[PDB]
Amino acid sequence: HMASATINLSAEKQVIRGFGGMNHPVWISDLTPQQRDTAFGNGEGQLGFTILRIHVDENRNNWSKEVATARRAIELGAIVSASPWNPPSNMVETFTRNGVPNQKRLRYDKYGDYVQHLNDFVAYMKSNGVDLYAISVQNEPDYAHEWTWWTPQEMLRFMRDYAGQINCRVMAPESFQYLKNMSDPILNDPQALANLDILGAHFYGTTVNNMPYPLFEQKGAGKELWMTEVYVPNSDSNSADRWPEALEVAHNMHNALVEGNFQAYVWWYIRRSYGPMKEDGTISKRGYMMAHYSKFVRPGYVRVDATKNPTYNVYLSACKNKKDNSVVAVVINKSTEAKTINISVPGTSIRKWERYVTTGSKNLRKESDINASGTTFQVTLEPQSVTTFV
Repeated sequence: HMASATINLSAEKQVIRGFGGMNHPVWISDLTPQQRDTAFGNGEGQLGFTILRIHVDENRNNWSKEVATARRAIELGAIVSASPWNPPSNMVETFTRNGVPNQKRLRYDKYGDYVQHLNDFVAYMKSNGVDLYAISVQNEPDYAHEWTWWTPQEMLRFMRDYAGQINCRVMAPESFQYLKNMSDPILNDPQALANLDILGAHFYGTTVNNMPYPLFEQKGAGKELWMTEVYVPNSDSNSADRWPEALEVAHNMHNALVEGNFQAYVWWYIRRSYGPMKEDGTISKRGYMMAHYSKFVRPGYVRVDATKNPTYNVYLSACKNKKDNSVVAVVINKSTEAKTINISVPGTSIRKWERYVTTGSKNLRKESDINASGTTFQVTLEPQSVTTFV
């Protein structure tokens, strides 16, 4: 009868870097002081985010707007990465792309000037107490109808010949859909690869079959792998509490971690009516989905091999804390029926798991402890739920 899963604590996969979202105090309102605490603290009623993404404004007169939120995030334990949408206008030119005129690209004679712009941003933020973890070449170079386009070859030239001059970790290429044609040239060129620090990708329309990346398994030693922007399954206004729709967020995170080996998962706007924090500053259902990972799977934990889909509609991931060999398992049950799983964790000394459960009617509710029979933990997952075992 009963479905089984095995967590193999000896089969280490990616080290987790963290989870978070975007602040954009030029396009929308900045996080307020209270919201910064809710986002980046890990106390009760807080999301436990450990990554803040910000934008690099084309107008340096806007850079000061980023500082208060970025400082507070770092103070609360987060790291900060920054992505540009456009270069300063004096470095851009127009061209026609696939018959559409007036599209923007970085002038070929301004690649060095663009390095200086990025370095100026890094230095400004450093002077203001914000030591950026990484800076990106371009947000969505391959979906730039409303910003600056880069072909795979333009991105390659920059990565190969210019990016080594950036005074920070370099992130690229942030394809809108993790399209490998944007990143393959970087990985296949030794100098471009040397100048890369973080392979960044977005997940808009990315299917599970497109989440593995064999070339990155081959060439990515010492590089980090970050999913730096998504919202799922939509950006509908006032959607963040929709249930069971919100389960798609947990499922997408599961997929990023287990199918994509991603070390970081970063939402779009943190505070938004379709985001993890609602406009009233409280956590949405979509936010609790994130929290099932972010509050528990802390930076430096390592994902381990575990049966990922032990029965239909059930999805399992597991990460280990190397300081004490404890484990955090996040288990999604999308079924309308309860599901009982026997989870084997050979070689663990752990004998008790605590658990926190979210459904349509409760958020991170602490439910009864699981007691192991030897190294096997039998669990029954409520319908349409997420459970974190710790």
